[PDB]
Amino acid sequence: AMAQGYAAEISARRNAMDNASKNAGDMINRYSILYNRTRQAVITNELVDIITGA
Amino acid sequence: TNVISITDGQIFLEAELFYKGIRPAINVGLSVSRVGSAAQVKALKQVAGSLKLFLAQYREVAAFAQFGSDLDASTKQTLVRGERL
Amino acid sequence: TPITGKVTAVIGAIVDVHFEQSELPAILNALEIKTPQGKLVLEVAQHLGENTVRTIAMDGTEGLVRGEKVLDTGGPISVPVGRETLGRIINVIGEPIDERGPIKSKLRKPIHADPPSFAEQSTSAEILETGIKVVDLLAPYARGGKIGLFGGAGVGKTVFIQELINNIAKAHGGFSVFTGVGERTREGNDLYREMKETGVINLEGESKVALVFGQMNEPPGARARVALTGLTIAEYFRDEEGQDVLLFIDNIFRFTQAGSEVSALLGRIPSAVGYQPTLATDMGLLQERITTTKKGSVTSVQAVYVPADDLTDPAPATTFAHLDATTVLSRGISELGIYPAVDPLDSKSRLLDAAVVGQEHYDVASKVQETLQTYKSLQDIIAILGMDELSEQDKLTVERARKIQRFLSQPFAVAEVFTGIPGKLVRLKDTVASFKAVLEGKYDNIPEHAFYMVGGIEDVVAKAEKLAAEAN
Amino acid sequence: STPITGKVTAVIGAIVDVHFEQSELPAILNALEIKTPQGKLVLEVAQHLGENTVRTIAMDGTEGLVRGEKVLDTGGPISVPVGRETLGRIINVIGEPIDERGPIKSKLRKPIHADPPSFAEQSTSAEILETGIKVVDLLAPYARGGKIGLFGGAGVGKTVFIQELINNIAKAHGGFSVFTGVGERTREGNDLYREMKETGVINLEGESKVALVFGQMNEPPGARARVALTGLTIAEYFRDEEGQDVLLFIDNIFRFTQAGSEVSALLGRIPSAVGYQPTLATDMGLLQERITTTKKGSVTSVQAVYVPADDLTDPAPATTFAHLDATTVLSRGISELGIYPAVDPLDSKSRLLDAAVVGQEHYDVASKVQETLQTYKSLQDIIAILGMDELSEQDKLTVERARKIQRFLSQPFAVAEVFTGIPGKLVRLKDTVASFKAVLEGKYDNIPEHAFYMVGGIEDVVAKAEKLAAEAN
Amino acid sequence: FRDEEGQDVLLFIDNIFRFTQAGSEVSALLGRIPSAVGYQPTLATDMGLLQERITTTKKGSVTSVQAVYVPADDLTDPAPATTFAHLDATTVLSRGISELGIYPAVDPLDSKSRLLDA
Amino acid sequence: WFRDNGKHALIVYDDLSKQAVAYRQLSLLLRRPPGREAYPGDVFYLHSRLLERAAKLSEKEGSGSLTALPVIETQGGDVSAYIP
Repeated sequence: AMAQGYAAEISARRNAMDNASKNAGDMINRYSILYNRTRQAVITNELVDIITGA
Repeated sequence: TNVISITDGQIFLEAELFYKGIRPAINVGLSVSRVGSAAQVKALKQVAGSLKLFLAQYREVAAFAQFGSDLDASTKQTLVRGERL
Repeated sequence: TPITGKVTAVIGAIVDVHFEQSELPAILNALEIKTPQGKLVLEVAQHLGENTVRTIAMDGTEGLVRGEKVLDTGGPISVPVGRETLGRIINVIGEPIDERGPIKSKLRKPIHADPPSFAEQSTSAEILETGIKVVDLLAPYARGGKIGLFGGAGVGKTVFIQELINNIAKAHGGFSVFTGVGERTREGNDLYREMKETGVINLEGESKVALVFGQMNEPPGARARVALTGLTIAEYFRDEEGQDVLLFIDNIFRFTQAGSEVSALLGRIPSAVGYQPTLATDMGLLQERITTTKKGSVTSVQAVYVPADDLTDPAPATTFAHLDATTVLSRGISELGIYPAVDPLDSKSRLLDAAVVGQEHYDVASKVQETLQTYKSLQDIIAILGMDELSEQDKLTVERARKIQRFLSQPFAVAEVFTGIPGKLVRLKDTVASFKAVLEGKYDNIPEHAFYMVGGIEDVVAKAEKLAAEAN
Repeated sequence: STPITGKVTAVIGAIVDVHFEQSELPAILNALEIKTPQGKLVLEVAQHLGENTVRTIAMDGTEGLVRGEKVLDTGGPISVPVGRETLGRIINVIGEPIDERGPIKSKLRKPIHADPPSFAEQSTSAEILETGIKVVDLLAPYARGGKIGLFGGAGVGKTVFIQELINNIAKAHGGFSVFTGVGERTREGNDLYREMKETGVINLEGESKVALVFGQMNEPPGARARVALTGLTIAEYFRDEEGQDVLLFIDNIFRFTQAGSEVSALLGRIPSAVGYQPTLATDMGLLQERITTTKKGSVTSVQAVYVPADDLTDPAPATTFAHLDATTVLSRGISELGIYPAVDPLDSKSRLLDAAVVGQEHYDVASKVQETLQTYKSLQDIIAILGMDELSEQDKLTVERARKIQRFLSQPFAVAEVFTGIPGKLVRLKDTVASFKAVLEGKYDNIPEHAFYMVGGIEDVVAKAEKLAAEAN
Repeated sequence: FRDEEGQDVLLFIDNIFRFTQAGSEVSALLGRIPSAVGYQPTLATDMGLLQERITTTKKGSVTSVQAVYVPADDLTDPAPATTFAHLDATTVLSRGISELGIYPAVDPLDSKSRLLDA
Repeated sequence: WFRDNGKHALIVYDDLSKQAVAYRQLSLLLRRPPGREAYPGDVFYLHSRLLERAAKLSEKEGSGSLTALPVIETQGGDVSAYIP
């Protein structure tokens, strides 16, 4: 029973952190999308402001 | 950006630190000073030479303790040392 | 002799009068153009040369025939001043919007006037008790100061200002006033109603409140200068009357917005975030003018509607400096459901120090902020992994912090429209003690849902008992 | 013969609108002249705006200038002297030395802007330079004919590495070095002056070789921009005449780009070929293509691309990073940690690095050295998790070979004397290469933790433990 | 040709995105300033010139068709949204279905509409 | 000149995106009104004309062949970009 439980908790270290790894992947993809969009939009707004000044 | 390119450095007092209770709020990792301890009374220097490295280590264990789990002896000792410092 | 000018061009709300004579109207002075529907006064804004000065409209710009004879008052818009102002909700020109007729003012000071003297500035640390929990502990309200509640679009600014008004005014101990810029029309109506009902302005008796309303409907120039008119009325009521006067400005960001709309049509090259080229300077001239000198006490509530709900906007950023006790309320906290919506980790009052409200109070606020900051810092790992995956110390701190955040809201006397509960005003010392206890676990086993929308920890325990009766 | 002069009519911003007379319209980029009560006012013409009025953004302070003061053209572009006479001097952007070191008369004071090498004058080669630092001696060769970039924010002090590289190279250079202080902090300017003079590189009275020219960062932007132009002109002259492999270091090409953008905005032009900069393309390409390799010889460049704290977004920074061939990454975080070289042998790169271009062994060791450090980086996470136990015998050997080698990656600098206090180290390529291999080979695997760190060569790692072991016995 | 023979002509269009983008290009060429994102002062009237005048008369009809290849199948382009709103039912022309047994492969699976009243 | 001779060939408009940026600068300096992404809308016109240059000719004119090898710069996968 102890061997099975240690194996099962090691699974919980590969089947609960695995869910946490999935959550981190999803959050990281979302945040990467937001930051890549924010950088691009900032550069675009900068160009627009510079031309609108000119 | 221009000031940080012209100034001597920074004490980039991030709002999280001041919110984290550390008043004053020099975010040591985000701090910088080009001059450094060479422009310092060495009496400070003898202890700062270890203070800086201890804060650096605490920066290395901040994530590990953020996980909120156990580790080896070096890691736990580093976390206690950094929090105490 | 009379001074008459001919309207040379009217573009948007920025009109031009080519006063073709010797003594042109002075800058920042009032030019009056007799439209058949009233006195469309104008602010002579820039002497564009060639005997042409560009003016900002103080009313409608439609139908001004190019070449209308514009008569010049010569000096600034003379806002009527005096105790008679009380109970009358003046307009941006100082014209009495109250359908009570002209108000017999003994005098009328200029709307534009010199700011407080650099050597006449009575530094004070007195904390004015408003009762709201975030106002109670996290950021004290300076008595006779300038408390700015820079916050999102209606996400609590109007309600917080209204509740603070209904609270402070009764014991104002002086002659308060209300000044609005870009006020929602219904919200302005409601503010007038509450002031009438609370007895703050007695229709046929003594009134401690005189109003100047600058609702968003008006032309941009009127929106910008209405708050200046309010500030002139306020400074007059502060020096001449020499008694504490509570002047509250609603959505002072609307003043900057008026500056932004006017400036582009006024021929100033576009600035940051398209904001007016003179954001900070003008905002100071209309903010630094408001202060509690030794002449009298000034209670200033200058709400700023941070555009785009991101306080990084240049106008709100310039606003943040000139205000003393900042109580930020942002949509992030509101979305959690807390009505008071104050961002406790952000809203701070420099009026709060160790020796200001008590060493215990300072420590209580420090611990509370540390806990909430810990919760925010650990929120990422909490969402990614879960509450179990972290430390039991961390879990305990997170639970206490969640309870504390759920304790941040409170029932406000006029907000009973939304939450439905009769309002609760938490005593400052009682609130500090309650928070110290709650962090110290004197009620850590009380229910979380019994911590929201109640009074002090006493009402918290009563709510926990009620939840024990009902929820079971 | 006839001295062409005009009437400087309008001063706006930092730009002086130099009108001119009939046929007196100076050309763009030509050297104007403006004599002022404070001395010489340096203005470079801009877009010749018609109406016989050529715009100009000055290289000196806009203050005091009085409208209508006559300005007579110098007949050509802005100029600084060229030749070995420049050695040991701090040439200003205007060209008037700011050190009060007296005019070192040279053969010519060539115009700053000129033609680049043709494709028949642009050659290419695979050569490695002895940079004296084992970091650049092993993990990334420096090119004798190719650009060698760098990175690292404030506090990483890459300029220190620059001075050290200059000194070590000059110590075995048949040709004279060169520098270009693009807008450095003035105090850093004086400290660089002192360290360069006393190191023997800048022989105040002798025959120095590292002519440091500084843009001084405290002027209107035009001088800062054109300073790198001046330095490139100087190095071009030195390569053209002496024909020896003439080094080239640029202080802060990121500051150079900030100056270029400041010039464009200062000029009437609309900066939009980057999204905030229209001239970035032309000026940056011209400065980079000034560093050219010819059949006569090569003028190897070394530009420092300061990292605006992980500015991956900026198009100009990416153009600079993909405008070179080899580089070294000196981070202040997790790279200066217990390292006097403060470099990161992992993130570094060297395109010239081939077993047939860098030495057969040097690639064999580096492959292991890169892998072991990457494995050390790979073992960086694991060791702190459960402890230093999980490693296998080969792995723990790597953890005990690399964590000492990564510590051994450090080296005190021959120019960093003033701060650290450890006398400097300057081993060679035949030294450092076989040095790291022996560290990998385990022939000195018994050395202590700090034994090979902050040390010299492999033979120099023996004494460090031996003399330190005297305190224990 | 429809009105000169009373002939009910169905029309097929290359790409509404193509025409709108070309109109944006021309409108930029005219002298208008750039708008918030990628537009200009007269974005809508371009496609509004033709498509608002193709309707059904007594002499027949004018029920045109706009050819759209869903670019990355993402509805973050306003013109594609209004075009997919223009259509009544959707024919899911999946490539596999073409080999599944139907040469036309016009799936009536995505034939959703509330216009089917008594 | 190669293709109409009937032969085959392969053009490589290497990094056409930078050529588009050069056109954007040329338009801005030449004061052509700015548009979306601040490049003159004529960028698409020039690019189309430069791109539809090559194809495989029919037997009517001798059947010349030509292959294009243009490249672009995905600014973070700049899908919503104009030039890309």
